[PDB]
Amino acid sequence: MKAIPPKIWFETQLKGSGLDKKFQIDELIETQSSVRVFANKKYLPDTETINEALTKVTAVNVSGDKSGYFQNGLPFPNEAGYFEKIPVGHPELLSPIERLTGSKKIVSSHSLVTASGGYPLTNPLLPYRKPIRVSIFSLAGPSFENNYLHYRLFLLDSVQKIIDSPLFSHLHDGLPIQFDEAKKELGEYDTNKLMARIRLGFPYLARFSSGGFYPSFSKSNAIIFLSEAYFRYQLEDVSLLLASVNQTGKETGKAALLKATAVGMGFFAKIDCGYDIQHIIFPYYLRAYKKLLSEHKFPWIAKIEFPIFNEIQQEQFDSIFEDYDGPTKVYRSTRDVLEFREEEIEKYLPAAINPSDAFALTGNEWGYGSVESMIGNNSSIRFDQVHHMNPLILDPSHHVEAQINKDHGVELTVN
Ligand SMILES: Nc1ncnc2c1ncn2[C@@H]1O[C@H](COP(=O)(O)OP(=O)(O)OC[C@H]2O[C@H](O)[C@H](O)[C@@H]2O)[C@@H](O)[C@H]1O
Repeated sequence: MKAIPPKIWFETQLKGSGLDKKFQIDELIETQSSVRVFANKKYLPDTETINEALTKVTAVNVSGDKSGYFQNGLPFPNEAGYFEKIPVGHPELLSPIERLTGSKKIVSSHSLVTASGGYPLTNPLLPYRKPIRVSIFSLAGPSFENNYLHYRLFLLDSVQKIIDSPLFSHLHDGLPIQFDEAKKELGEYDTNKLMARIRLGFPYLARFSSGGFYPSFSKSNAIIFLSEAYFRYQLEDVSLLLASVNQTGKETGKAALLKATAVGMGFFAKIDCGYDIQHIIFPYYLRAYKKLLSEHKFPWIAKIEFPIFNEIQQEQFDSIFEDYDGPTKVYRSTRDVLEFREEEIEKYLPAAINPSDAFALTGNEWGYGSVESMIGNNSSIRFDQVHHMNPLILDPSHHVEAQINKDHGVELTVN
């Protein structure tokens, strides 16, 4: 098996997919032109930092680095821990920490969309009579699929007994940092105002200092979830997103109908790939929207529709927003992220979150294996948001620097 050149490899998948044949050149000039990269200053300070996060990635990646392909087309090795051991400054690939910081960007494009649906298998693929254009905002939520990404920010266990993470210090300011000190501040109790133990149903989630999770009854090896750190992280992600979408609404003179996909609540929510913690983290994702929308004016966001299909999240959403009277209209649906009506497309900017991967090319899998891959097959995003096809994504002209204040207001600087 011979490594083929990355750009040629990509163009091959495009012809095998039939995506090369779905759009005309005149439109793709427009969609590719509309690409923007909203980067958080604190983590992506330079044009060099940004372009590295956009490019030093695998082509296809699932199961938290267990399976996939590099950009040259070759499969992932069989040595486990390979990607855990990628160092900062590797010639071609992001380290774990660079994957955490590289997550603090949003890549948008006003992309053509030819169908809605296709994932999951129960959600039928529906062609649009005429292709519409949706402003697709790619954001990589926290991943918990392995133990060396956002696990090391938000969980305390006796294997990595304390966090140890500069450049993310602010997330823990006031919060405990060591496991057994964390045990003792909680003492007799399971939750406090900054952290909580995890229970999927009735028993607790614990990790052997071997490595390996098991259901023990909150004894010495019960893991503790750093709730407040996670919420502070979400406020950064959601701040950036609302600002990005607002600024795009303004620049097009239309208010957005934003499809607020449940970023992070699917594959990324399964510790290892078995233990679903979605029911624990989703409230903080919603409260991030609640707090920011209550505290800031977004004249260019008409509505935010939350696609929510799970009974728990539906009741969680109704709880968290019962109280909410911010100006921006908020509501939940069971409508596919990419499905809009004609009336909605005429009145508003159609906007959607692409729940993406900070360590694979935009679109990721080429089947209908995820929300992103589904978007990857129903739109021009693989043309608009992949440097192999659209080098404008590496142009500093197309970058937007974002500063997030202590009030979480965001100042956007073109160049
Ligand atoms: N048709 C749909 N429309 C809108 N929302 C949906 C739909 N289907 C599911 N959801 C909701 O969207 C939520 C998350 O869907 P996921 O695809 O797992 O996104 P992630 O952020 O957890 O994982 C990102 C990784 O997975 C990809 O491979 C990336 O390349 C990354 O590798 C689901 O739980 C549903 O509630």
